[PDB]
Formats: sequence, C-alpha cells, structure tokens
Amino acid sequence: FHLPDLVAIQRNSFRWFLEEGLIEELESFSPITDYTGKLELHFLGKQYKLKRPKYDVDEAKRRDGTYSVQMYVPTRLINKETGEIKEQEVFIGDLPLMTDRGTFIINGAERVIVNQIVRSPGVYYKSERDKNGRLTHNASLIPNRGAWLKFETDKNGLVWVRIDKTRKLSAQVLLKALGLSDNEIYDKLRHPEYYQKTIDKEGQFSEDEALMELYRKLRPGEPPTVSGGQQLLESRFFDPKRYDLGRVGRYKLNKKLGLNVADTVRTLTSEDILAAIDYLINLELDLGGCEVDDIDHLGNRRVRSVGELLQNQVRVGLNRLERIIRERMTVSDSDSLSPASLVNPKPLVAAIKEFFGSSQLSQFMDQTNPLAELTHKRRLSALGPGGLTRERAGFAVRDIHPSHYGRICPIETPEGPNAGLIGSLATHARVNDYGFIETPFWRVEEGRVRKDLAPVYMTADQEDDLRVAPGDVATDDAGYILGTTIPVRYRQDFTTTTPERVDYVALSPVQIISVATSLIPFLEHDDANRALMGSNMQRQAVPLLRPERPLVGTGLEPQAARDSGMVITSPVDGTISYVDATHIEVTADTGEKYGYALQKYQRSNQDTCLNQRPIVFEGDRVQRGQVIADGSATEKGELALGQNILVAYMPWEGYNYEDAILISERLVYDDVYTSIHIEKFEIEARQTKLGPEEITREIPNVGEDALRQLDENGIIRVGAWVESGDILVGKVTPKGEARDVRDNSLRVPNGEKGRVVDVRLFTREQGDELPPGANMVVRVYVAQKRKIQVGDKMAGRHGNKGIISRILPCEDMPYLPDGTPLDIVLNPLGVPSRMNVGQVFECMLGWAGQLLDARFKVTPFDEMYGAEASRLTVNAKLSEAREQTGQPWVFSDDEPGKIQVYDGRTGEPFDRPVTVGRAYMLKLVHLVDDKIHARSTGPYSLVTQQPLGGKAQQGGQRFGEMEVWALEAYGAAYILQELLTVKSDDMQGRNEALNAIVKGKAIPRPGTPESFKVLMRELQSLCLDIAVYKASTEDYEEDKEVDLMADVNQRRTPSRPTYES
Amino acid sequence: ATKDVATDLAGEIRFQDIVPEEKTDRQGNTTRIAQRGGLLWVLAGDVYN
Amino acid sequence: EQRFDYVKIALASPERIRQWGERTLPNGQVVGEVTKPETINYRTLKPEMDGLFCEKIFGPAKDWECHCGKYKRVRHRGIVCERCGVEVTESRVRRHRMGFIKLAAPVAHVWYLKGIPSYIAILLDMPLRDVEQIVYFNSYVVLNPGNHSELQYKQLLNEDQWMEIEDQIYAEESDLEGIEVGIGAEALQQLLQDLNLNEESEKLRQEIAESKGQKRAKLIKRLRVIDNFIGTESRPEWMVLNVIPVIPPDLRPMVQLDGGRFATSDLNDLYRRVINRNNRLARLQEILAPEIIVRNEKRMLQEAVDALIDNGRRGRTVVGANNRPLKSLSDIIEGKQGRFRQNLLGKRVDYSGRSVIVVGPNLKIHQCGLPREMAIELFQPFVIHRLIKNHSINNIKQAKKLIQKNDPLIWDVLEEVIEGHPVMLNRAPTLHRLGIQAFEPILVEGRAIQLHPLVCPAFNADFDGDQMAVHVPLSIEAQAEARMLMLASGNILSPATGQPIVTPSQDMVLGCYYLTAENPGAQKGAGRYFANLEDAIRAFEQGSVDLHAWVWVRFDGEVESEGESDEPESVVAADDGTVTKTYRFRRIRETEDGQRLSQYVKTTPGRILFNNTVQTALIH
DNA sequence: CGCATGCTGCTCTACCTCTCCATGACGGCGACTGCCC
RNA sequence: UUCAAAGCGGAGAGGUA
DNA sequence: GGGCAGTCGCCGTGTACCTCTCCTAGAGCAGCATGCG
Ligand SMILES: [Mg+2]
Ligand SMILES: [Zn+2]
Repeated sequence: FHLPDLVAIQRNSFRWFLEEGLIEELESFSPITDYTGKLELHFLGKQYKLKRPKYDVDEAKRRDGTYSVQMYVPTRLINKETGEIKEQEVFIGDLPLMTDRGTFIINGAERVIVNQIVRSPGVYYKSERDKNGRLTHNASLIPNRGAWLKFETDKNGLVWVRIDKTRKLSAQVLLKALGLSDNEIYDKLRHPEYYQKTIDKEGQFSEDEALMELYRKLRPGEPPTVSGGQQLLESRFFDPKRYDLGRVGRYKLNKKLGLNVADTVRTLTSEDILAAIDYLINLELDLGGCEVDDIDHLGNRRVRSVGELLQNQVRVGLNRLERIIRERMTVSDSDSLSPASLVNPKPLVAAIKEFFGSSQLSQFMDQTNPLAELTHKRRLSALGPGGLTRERAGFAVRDIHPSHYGRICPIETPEGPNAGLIGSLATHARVNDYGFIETPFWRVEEGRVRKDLAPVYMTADQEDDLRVAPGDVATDDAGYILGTTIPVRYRQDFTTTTPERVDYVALSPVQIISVATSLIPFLEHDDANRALMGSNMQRQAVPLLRPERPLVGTGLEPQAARDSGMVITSPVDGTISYVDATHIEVTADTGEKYGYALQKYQRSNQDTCLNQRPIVFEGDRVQRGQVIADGSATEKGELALGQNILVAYMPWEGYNYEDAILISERLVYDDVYTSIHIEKFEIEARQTKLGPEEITREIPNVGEDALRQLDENGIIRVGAWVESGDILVGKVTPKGEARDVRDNSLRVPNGEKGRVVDVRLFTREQGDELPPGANMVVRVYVAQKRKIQVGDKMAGRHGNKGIISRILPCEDMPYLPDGTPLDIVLNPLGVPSRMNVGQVFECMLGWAGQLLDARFKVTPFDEMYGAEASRLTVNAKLSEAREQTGQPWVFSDDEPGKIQVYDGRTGEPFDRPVTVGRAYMLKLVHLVDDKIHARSTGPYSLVTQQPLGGKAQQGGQRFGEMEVWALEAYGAAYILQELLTVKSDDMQGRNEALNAIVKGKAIPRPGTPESFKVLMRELQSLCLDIAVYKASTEDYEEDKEVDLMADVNQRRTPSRPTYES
Repeated sequence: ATKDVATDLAGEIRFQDIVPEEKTDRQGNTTRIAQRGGLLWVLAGDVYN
Repeated sequence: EQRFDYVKIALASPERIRQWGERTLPNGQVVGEVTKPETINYRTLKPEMDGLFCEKIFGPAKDWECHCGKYKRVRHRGIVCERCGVEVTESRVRRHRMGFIKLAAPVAHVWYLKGIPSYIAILLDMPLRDVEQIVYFNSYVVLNPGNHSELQYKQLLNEDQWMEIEDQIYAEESDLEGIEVGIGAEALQQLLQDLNLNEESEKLRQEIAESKGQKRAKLIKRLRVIDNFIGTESRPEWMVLNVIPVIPPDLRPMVQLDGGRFATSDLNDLYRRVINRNNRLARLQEILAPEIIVRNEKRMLQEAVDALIDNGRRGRTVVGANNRPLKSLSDIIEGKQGRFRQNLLGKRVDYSGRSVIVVGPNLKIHQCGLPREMAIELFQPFVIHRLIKNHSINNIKQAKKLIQKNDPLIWDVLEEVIEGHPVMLNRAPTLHRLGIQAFEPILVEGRAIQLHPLVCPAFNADFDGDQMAVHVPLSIEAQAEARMLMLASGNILSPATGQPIVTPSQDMVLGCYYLTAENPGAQKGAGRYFANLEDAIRAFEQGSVDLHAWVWVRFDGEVESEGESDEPESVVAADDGTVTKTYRFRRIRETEDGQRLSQYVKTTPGRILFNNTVQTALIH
C-alpha cells in the first residue's frame, strides 16, 4: 500500500493561496491613481504580517465563534510635484483559517469547500451536419475570464466570426482591424485560395473601414469612429484587467495549435487567431493532422478548489474597494490625507463573509462517523457558479467515460436526481498544478516489471498511445509477467497482446475504486448496484457504545481511520508514567515528557458522541508508532462501525417477509447496538423598546412543584433528569398592559428526555462578544442512550438493508447442536434475485475465524492466483477449524456450509440443514423515534388559513391531487368534501364540527373555503372583474351578484377551533 | 453503415488493385472512393515527424 | 338551493375599480384611497394614517379597539371614533377591504399589449412594434392630418420629422390652417376612443364577402375581436389604466424574524415604488416643470406599474436586495407552486399522521395495527365525548387534564372508542386507486404500523424503509362510505384488467410448492390404504408416514391429475358382472351396466392437506 | 494635573444604470425578415 | 363579564422511499 | 404581390417526508477611550 496522505487537495490548495495566490491578486491592483495624476497609492503586497488567532480551535468550537486571523498590508501614499511620502499599515480583512484536518469553523459549525469539475480553457473544434447540407465546422475559443470567440465555416466555403453574442461578420474585417497586411496573412496560412474565395466574395477591407465596420456591428445606433473601434478592441481582448487566458489556457493553446508564445503573456495575440483559422481550413479540407475534440474527455476538464474560488472572491472585493478609493480620494482639495483614512475594508470583509457562509460551494460537514467525514472532502461536483445547471445536464454528462479509469470511481454516486452529478476521487489519484487528475504506473522492460524505479504519474491524454496492463496481472518473482496473452488498453479500447509488448502496469488491483468501496470484502462476487448501495450505507452507521473490529476485514481499515485525527500514537519509544481518563503521559529514555489530553463526550454536527479513550496501563513498554488512545468509532487503530453476530439463512413464520428482520433479545440486554446522542438547546435574553428582559426564577402562574431543579438563578442544574415539557431556563418579557411581565421560558420539545451534562453560559461585562441588543446567552446540553427496537434500520456491507419487525425471547430462537441460540434470522429469497453472493463467503469465513480466533484479511479481486481462490480458502479454513476444535458437527462434507438446527418452541429439528455463520452488521441513523408524528388540531397558516406543515411545529399531512384522483375513482363524494372543507380551511365549520363531535350531535353542512376567496381577491387586484351570480327565477328579472365576503350568521368565528365549556 | 480501420504498424503504403475515383456529390466534394477493390499493404520502417 | 350558480369574468371599468374601494363614513367624505408609501411606524409597531397598512381604510388592527384607544368593548357596534375616524369592529374585516391608487397619468395594461395575441394591435390595425414605439415615448403619432399632403392618420413620425413639420406649421404663411395634432405620449386612449365598432364591423363584413386570396384570416381575427367587444358591451379604451386597486393587507403581511428583524413581502416594495413615482410626477406637474422631464417621469411610472403587474415580461426584471427577481402579482397564480396547484387542488388536513411500516402476520385482511401513541392523538374528541357521557367527569378541562396525566382509564376508554371505526391508509406515489385503502385498527405497542402481507403488491410496499400516512373520517356518511366502498377485503380484482390482485406471492408459494411436490427419496409408509382424508392427515400428524409418500385414499368426488391416461386400463371383468377398472391414479369399481360403487385415489399426504384446507375454508 | 480626536451603536429612509454576469438542453409553435422572382 | 399568548415567509445544500 | 427558408422568443419538463444554514445598503448623530504638554 503506497498510499500517501488521502486529504491533500484541500491542503495543497490552501497552501498555494497563502504562498502565491493572495500576492498575485494584491499586486495586480496596487497603483491606484486619480485623474489629475497627483496622488498615488501603492500596496506592497508581500508581507501580510498575519496576526495570530485570538481563539484556539476548541475555544472557537465551544464558544460558537469563528477561527480566523487578521491581514495587514503595508501601503504608501505618494504626492507628485511636492515630495511627500507617507508610510503605514492598513487593516484589510479577517481570513478564516483551515484546521489541521482540512475543514473550516464558521460560527461554531464545521464546513467544507467542495471541489468543482469544469471545462478547461482553450480552443475546441466541432463538426455539425445539416438536415440536407454538407458538414460544416466551427471553433470556439474560451478563456478563463473574459469574452468568448467563435469561428464558423459556411456551406459555400465562407469564414465567419462571432464575438460574444453579436451578429456574424466575415473574418476579413477582424483580421484587417487587428493591423495585418495581406502578405503576412497570405504567408501564415497554408491554403491561401480557400481564404481568397472569402476575400473575393466579401471585398477587400482597409484598416480604416475595417474598424468602421467593426464599430458599426459591435455597437449599433452610435456614429462610427476609428478611435472608438480601437478602444473597443483594446478593451475587449487586449486588456489584462478585462481578459485573462490563465496559465492553463496558454498551455492548452500552445499544445494544440503548435505555437511558441511565451508562458507569461496571458492575452490573445494575432498568431493564435491566424493559427485557429488555418486549423479550421485544414480540418475542412482533410489535411491529415487535424481532428475534432471530445468535451467529456478528462484531458479537457479541470478541477477548481478553495484557492481559486477564494482568489476570485478577493478579486471582486478589491475591485469594489478600488472604486471606493477613487471616488473618495478626489473629494478633498487640500491633501490632509493618510493611507489609513483612504481605504475602507467593508466590501472585502463582506465578500469573504458571503463566500464562507452563504455560498453554494461551502457546505455543512457530514460528520456521522470518520468514513463519511473522510469521503466528504474527496468529492467532485459538476454544479455551481460556473458549471452546469440541473435542467441543462443530460444523458451525456452523467455517463461513464473510458477516461475515468483510475481517476474517478465508477460505483459511488447518489440515486435519484443527483445520480452521476457528484463523484468521488479514486484511491491513488492526485491532481497536478494545472488541475488535471493523474494516476501512477510501473514501467515494463522486456516483459519485466520494474518495481524499483519510482512509479510515474500520467494524465488521461498521455496514456493513449501506450499499452497499459491492469493491476491484477501475476508475476513470478516480482519480475517477469506470466502467461501468454495479456489484456491491455490501447486508445480507449480493450485488446489482448503478447507480454513482450506492454508498456506500463497499474500499481494495485484496488486502484480503480474509492475508499468506501475498498472496504467491502469479496466484492468481485457482487453486483454493481448492490455494491453502490453498500458503499453508500456504510457512511450512515452510528458509533456504538463498545466498538469491535470485523473478523473478515479487507486490509484498508487502519488507513481510513488515521486521517480523522482521533487516534493517538506515541512518538517516543519509551515508558508510560501516568494514565487517566483525561490525560496520558509518556517519558522517553532521558528525553523529557509527552502529555496528551483527551476529549470527553463532545458532540458532532449530527448529534453523535465524540469520545476518546486510552488503551495502555501504567508502566508499560511502548514503541514508536504504537497506538496509545483511540476514538469513538475505532478499535485499536482501525475503523469499527458494526458488530459480529450469529446469523442463519431461513424463513421464520412470516416475520422475514420482504426484507423484514427478526432478531433476538440478547442484543437488547447485552447492550449491543446502543448509542449516545447529545442535543443542544439555546435561549436568548434581548432588550425591547418596552424594556429589557430578565432571566430569573420568579415566573408567574407557576407553582413550586415545577421549580425543583432550578438553581435559584433560573437555570437548570447539571445532572438532572428532564422529561417532556420541563423548564430549562426561566425568562420573563416586559409586556405592556399590577404585574406587566409575561412568561415565555424555554422548555424541552415534546419527545425529548435525558440528562443535563453542560450549562455553559455567556454574558457581557465579562469579555464575551454577543449579538447586538442582547444581554446574555445560555446553552444547555442533554444526552441520552438509545437501544435497538422494533422499527429501526439495519444494514450490511454487501447492500442488504432491513427493518426490524420482531424481538424474540431467547428460548424461542432456533439453536445449534451445542445449545447456542442464534442472533439473527435472514430470508434466503433476497440473495439470488439481487446477486449478493459475497455475504455467504463472509459468513462462512467469519464462522471459521470465530472457531479459530484468527481474524483473517482478504483483499478484493483475489482470483489472479488461482481458478477459484475464495472457495478453496474458505473450505480449507473450515476444515482446519473442524480438525482443531474436535467437534465433528462444525463442518460436513456432504453439505459444506450447512449444519443442523433445532426448533426452540417444540424441540424438533428442521427437515434440512441451513446455513449459519458470523455476520458484521451496522445500525443506521434512520431510527423510528424520529419518524412518528400525529396531529389533531394546531396552528394554521396566516394567508390561506390552512394547517401548517412540519414535524417540529405540529404540522398536517398533505393530501395532493393524485390522492384526490384516487378518491374520485372510488366514487367517494363525502370523504372528499369533508377533507377539503371541514378539516382544512372552512374557518367557521371547523369549530362547529369539533363541538358537534364532542357534544354527540350531527356535523352541519360546510360553506366556501377561504382559499377560493383569497384567489378571487388576487384576481380582482389584477384588474379583472370576476364575480359569482345567482340566476333569476322569472323571465325578465336580472341575475343577482352574490356577496361571498359577508357572513350572515352573527355567531362566534375564532381563528382556531376551541372547546366550549 | 460505415466502419473505419486503423493500421497496427508504421510504414509505407502500397496498392495492389485499388483504383481511386473522385466521386463528387452534394456533401463529399473531396471524397475519393475505391472502384475495383483489392489489397492494401503496409511496408515496415520507422517514420519521423 | 345553493348560494350561486355560475362564475363570470369581464373587463374592469374605472368606475368599478373605484367602487371596489371608496367606502363611506358617517361624515362628508370618503376614505378609501392610499396616498403615502409608509407601511409601519419604526418606533412603535403601529401603521400610519395614509399608507399601505392604514386603519381608516382597511379596518382596525385589534377587534373592538380604536387607533387612539378611546373606544373599546363589544357594546360599541357600528360607531366610528372622532379623534381619528376609525370604525370599531372585528379585525377580520382587514382581509376584505381593498382601496385604490389614482394615477396622475394613464398607463397601459401589459397583459393586453404584450401577449402572444396582442389585442390592442389587432384592434388598432397596427403592428406590435409601432404600438410599442408610441408607448414608452419612442415616437409620435398623428391624430388629425387635416389640411396637408404628406401626412396620414395613424402614421408614426419622429423627432426630426416633427421638428421639420413644426418649421412649416408655425410660419403660418398659408395652406396650413387647422393645425394637425401629433402626440409623442401614448395617445392610445384617443385612438381607441375613435373606434366606431358598428361601422367598422359592417365595413369588415362587406370586404370579407368579396375576394379571399389566401390571407383573409387577418380580417377574420379582426372581425372576431370586434364582435366580441360589441356583444359584451365593453369599451376598448378600458385597456388603458387610470386607477389601480390595492390588495387587502392580510394577504401581504409583515412577519418578524427571530432576531427582531422584519421580513416584508415583495408586493410592498412594488407598491412603494409605484406610489413614490406617482407622487413625484404629480408634484412636478404642479410646478409646471419643463416637458422633457415630465416625459421621463411618465415613462418611469409606466415601467413601475408594468413591473408591479408582471415582472420581466416586456423589459428588464426588477431585482431586490440580492440579484434575485421580485415576485409580482402574476407569479402568485401562474406556476406549479402557484395558488391553483398548491392550495386549491390539494391541501394539508387535520386528524392525520405518518409512520414507518412493518409486517404483521396473524392479522386478517381488513385489519391494521396502529400504535397506541398516535391513536390517543387522532381520536381525541371521541375520547372526550365518551369520558363525559360515561364515567361522568364534569367539563372538558377536567377530561383534558385526565388525558395529560395519563390515567389508566384513558386506554380502557380508547379501546372501546376505536372499535368499529375505519381508518384510511395511504402511500406516497399514488399511481392508481388501490393506493388508498380502509382498514379496521387494532392497538399495538411500539411505534410502527403493522401491514398485512397480502396487500403489499397493491400498495407496492416493502419493509426496508417505507412510510405511510393515516387519515380518519369524522361524520356518519364518511364512515359508512369508507366501510362500504373502500374496505381492503372487497378489492379482489384490478380495474385495469379483471385479473385477481390478492394472491400468495413470495414465501407462501414456496411453502405450497414444497408441501405439494414429490420426492423419490424419503418415502416411508408408501402404499398404505386410508379411509377418507382426515384419517390420512391424522396418520401423518403423529409421525407414521412421510409428507411425500404415495398412499391410496378413498375419495368419492372429482379428481384432476397431471400426466393422466384418459383411456381406461387393466379392465378386469370379474364375477357377477362387476368390473374394476384400474387406471394409473384411480381404482374405480363399477357395477354391471350401472353406476359407480367406489373410487380410490393415489396421492400424497401434502396434497391431501392442501385440498382439505381449501374445502374446509369453503364449506365453513 | 487636564484637554483634544477615532471608534461604535442606533436611526432613518429610499431606487435609478451600466462592462452583463451568460454565451454546454430539447422539442413545439407562432410572429418577423431578407431574398427571389 | 373579557382572551390569549405561540405561530409565522423566502432562498440554497443534502438525504430516505 | 406570392412565397417562402431562416430566425427569435415563449411554453413545458414525478409525488410524499426529513436535516442544516442565511436573510438591504448608505448616511446622519451622539457618547466613551487615548496620547500629549
Ligand atoms: Mg422499499
Ligand atoms: Zn380614536
């Protein structure tokens, strides 16, 4: 495993921004001059004097603040004529800093900046076919930032140019306006008669008329001017402030067109335009060395990370700041000025705040467990400000290209509207300084693999002329390739060649998949859809009370846990002198002391615990690189997300039906599958125009039976058990109406209970920053322990999901020929129609490992060594376990994987033996305590007077129009009318219905719902004369307009139904 | 339907029985098709660009 | 006996728009006009006296309370205060009253100018570009070309053309009496007022009678529009606005965020812009300002009213705080998230819940399992009624306190409340009418709904994360109708095709196949004779024969064997004329030219079990 | 020993214009527009 | 005799079936 | 005039539920900490 640091895109991007990303933007804007040319401001953007953060990472986390630094740039103000130079240092802004794990802490929340896959700058050729016409070719020139250029060839052999989105115009105007005589554009072109046709058809242009026509076409309605056209061209293409190719754009232009222009120049020139026209002509005439481009190729696509996006935001803010400076500098006649009083850092601060808090590229961190956290930083998105849109992305962008091999995982994606639009970086891939993904290979000389010669990294376009072999080819002594035919890839195709003709070999068999998919053993025996499901579901598991390693791990577990930064390893090779639940100390051989402090029962973004525990004992010999303490989701060193339990494959009496799960009662009282969840509640004391708000225990209309656990200051005490509807902090507001205070103290929401573990509180006159108009802030933390129960979701690593439907006492479960009852019974109907054959291999190997105490490790794609390696290894292990244990019922030769099982209810054996084993199962975050909701009557909407929606605010269930169609097909008329009026928005019929039900009478007839009246008012407000009419009875009488907005019954109509008494 | 072939080696091209004929149309003004149909040979030798 | 019979729509005249607002008061003046753009007072949360939230126009904010606070009590009915003139009544009337805004200059309705069919252009016999140029102050139009040679009615002039014509008309030398009128404003009111629909229709008919060519469809469209306006007795000039209405203030409310900040609607900004521009233009017209600035103000007012009616239809979108567009009056009704499809054709309802589903065997079809924590909430009024009537409590407050305290009597009452009361269950993508069905509930312990395995294919349900919604019917008609039309035990066939829909599907078919199959091995007890099927079942139940053995049983009935030989075999003509024909699977014994004496069938104990089960279910 | 100046919080109102914020979707249907008889 | 203090709109991102 | 190809702009593109974050610029006015002789 040659795997380097897994999270290195973020670190490299931020280091680049700090080193040479801010300097380049600060020094491209420095010389700000006014129109008289008397005063100058210079920003010596090379020092930056970064000030150390005032708060640590932990202080920022626990205070709910921001982890950042301050930027200071030196400036000088120069007055012309009279020599006067003033020097000073100005405050520019606050830059949030990146933590040691690659994330940011904004307002006390962990955030991550996502990487974006975009199209690379350069020139792209395409051929389009008319319905009846010939093939016509067009070329598009696209910069990093600026205006786009387009060339097109017509059906008659004419060349046309389009700038941005103006009208089309012949290339002769553009080439003459640029300042080129006929002889040079005749010499540079390879086939001059093809352009001579255009010259003859469109008429020769001189410079003057070329600029005249260019101005006329670009900006119609204004009088043409030569200087106008000159300025227009200079501002359009030749201005560094308005046009930028980039380093990558220049590189791509030089690589394709075969030019030699310098790398420092980043604006368009004449040679590029001449070469693009020549290439278009040659492509039209089939010269031989020309070819159209593919836009989905990974050689035409780029990756942008936090450095580039922050650079763009800084550039925008700096432009606004320069506008303000120029406006302000001229308002004063006498100087009386300093560089400090000239710059205003408000626009830059605002731009940075908006990027880091409200952008759609900065995302709330996924933090359920270390695996989800690790894979959230290696994600690639095709959407955002500068990419695609959901309605425009189609079938071609969501597919798999043959150039993704070893660079993007072909398995891990979402299901639904986001399928194919978010991807994951592969295991060995890395991004170079241009923005292209690379992957490593070993060299092959004369059929010999040189495993001692520094593997080479290659991009998608480089490895198209070479013959590259897969990573599963077998060698005899880490040397010559065995076999006579070898699969290779040549120009995005699969072929076979003799092994004296291959060029490179992939490093490892798992080079093609990601980190989440690399943790599934026996993967090559699974379907791809279920592999997707299992990889996705591995990131929704919950850390358990006592974690445990798998018995059939794959070998990558210790590396997927070292990046989350929760495992402590000793750098010492010494002795341990002090161990405690919160502190560890290790002493070297006369090499001072090393002390570590451990986090205890903290909280993640998704309300899960973040504990840390020690492993070692006092006075222990310790070597370097040895694990000393570990986190909440790791056993010693490696990831541990689930548990090993006894499983049998057979149907029960209907409790296994269609993915349901039947478990035992041992998993409940043995505290298997129990977890800790911590929640946070907040209250704010503000001030009002009526008066201030006070936090106190003198709450009105409350008895001493509801103030037991308050601390005579109005705040609950640590260690108290709180049930639903219990006061946490007591507050009174100064209402205007004797006693003039009202009670709105905060209480726990319905359905929450647990212990109070922290009551940290902040106030003014103590050094704490608070939002304006507020006096104090109180935060309360409540913890609870949850057990497995009927309705929870369980999962395995091979894609098998399920919902628990029964929990049997242990005397009802089937038992083994030694008396041991099983732990879980699974249905065998779900295996053959979905093709998860790897779970049976895993179960059998876990059975053998339990009986041997061995803990095997198997790497994916293990059949390059034999014809059937997995079956042979499992059979040999089971036979060895049978011989070592001494019990003959463990393994049978007639039915290898099956043993006899009895019935716990009657004691009679089942007719045929069944498959039993040890399975590694996980508990997911979808728990039934968070999915049950009910309502009778509650709050209503303000405009439409319909019930509110939402679990957190006593919301109702929506009855859409498909359900209305279903009720219409039944012939139902009264259920529908009761649903539409009495139970939704008939403002007077609701109370009447409720009172009739309580009293026991009949429910009266309804009226007209309020939404119809709202719609009539809205239509009337659009100057439409709409009304409802009652027809005339007799002949010549007129129809009478009915007034809906007038109740005739002068009876009570409250806003919400109320009980009479 | 159409299908394009590609050479597996580098060298010079020798015709055996193929007589080209420039067949012009509304689309392929430079499409020179075959007329007889024979064998195309590729003599070996490295090629410098 | 219903309130109304039909709905009618038409064009709104300025008299009607002013009549919607402009109510009267027991004094000598009317109140219903909005004149200032202030919405609310900053210092105190109160509305101003002439604004978008006024109380003289739209009604009091607090019921039976006046603005100054002098009046109160429900004793005061239909009497208006004196210090501020605010009527004292309920605050609900605030979502009825409308008000209006009077424009200092006429503007055109954007629906009748910028449409896929444009009706102003059709009526005026002009292309859309020319009308759009006359509006927005881009060109002039001639209203009377009298006493001239190169000027025609409804001809678009220009600034230079108007100047050169002015150079001749103002000389007043000769041949130019009866000064021609040109007007660079709209003047659409004058052009539409000049229409004489009756003779225009007569002329159009006279022309359409003769000659057709291929492009008389234009005259047909013109005739259709003219006939519509004649029949409806409307006026075309009503398409140009002179007053506009204002929506009642509860349909555009002010909401307060958590930190004390206000989140005002998008309609308030548009109304404020319209009112500010109108007031500024009126002020400029008062001072007799130069005309070239008055025209700019008029164009800006046109654009403002257009952006209020429909944003981004003709010109440029109006952006607000961010670079996102504001929501106009047409965006409320037109979209997928508009009023029609979101609030009228589907709504949120009361007495409803949702939860996860698990499998329940031992349930009968037409039964479901409802958790005890949802039933006590969905069935609250019935529980209260039963507590008051039997187990005499007192009042409603005591019953609610009893429910809150969780008395043991609550569950005893609930169990008898819910029996005989059907409940409707629903799943998310309702693709046909079998996605909603009615069941009878049984109280279960836990937090998941139990669903019968035989109804899963109808719902397309599955026990790996699916969720279901629960609704209850309230009245007698709804209950009777749910029991008689929707119950899950009367949904045997499908409406798309008459094939059965409730059949054993996955694990029951496997069990039946195993039970009724055959096994060459494990055949203990083969070749044993039994009398009737119950004897064979009793012999198998206490282990003496295998489940797959071949046994002879005595069965007088109808048999249907597979791989049968329809031709009689091994006919043995015995003594006394008795014939015993032996087939492959039967041993019929018949009398001489007569009826049947006995029959035996060679079968398997599992087949006997299957068939006895079916027969017992049918006969009982 | 005392005097002069930048920073922070609250309040109060008003809106128009660009270098245009994009130039990777696809089909259907109706209304201008330049060109050839 | 009176009720009464807990409900709010929009935008973006992700997920389950 | 008749008849177009060609082009520009508007209409439309699954249902139900859950979690998180953030929400108008500019200018005017008044009161407290800080370096100096
Ligand atoms: Mg499912
Ligand atoms: Zn009053």
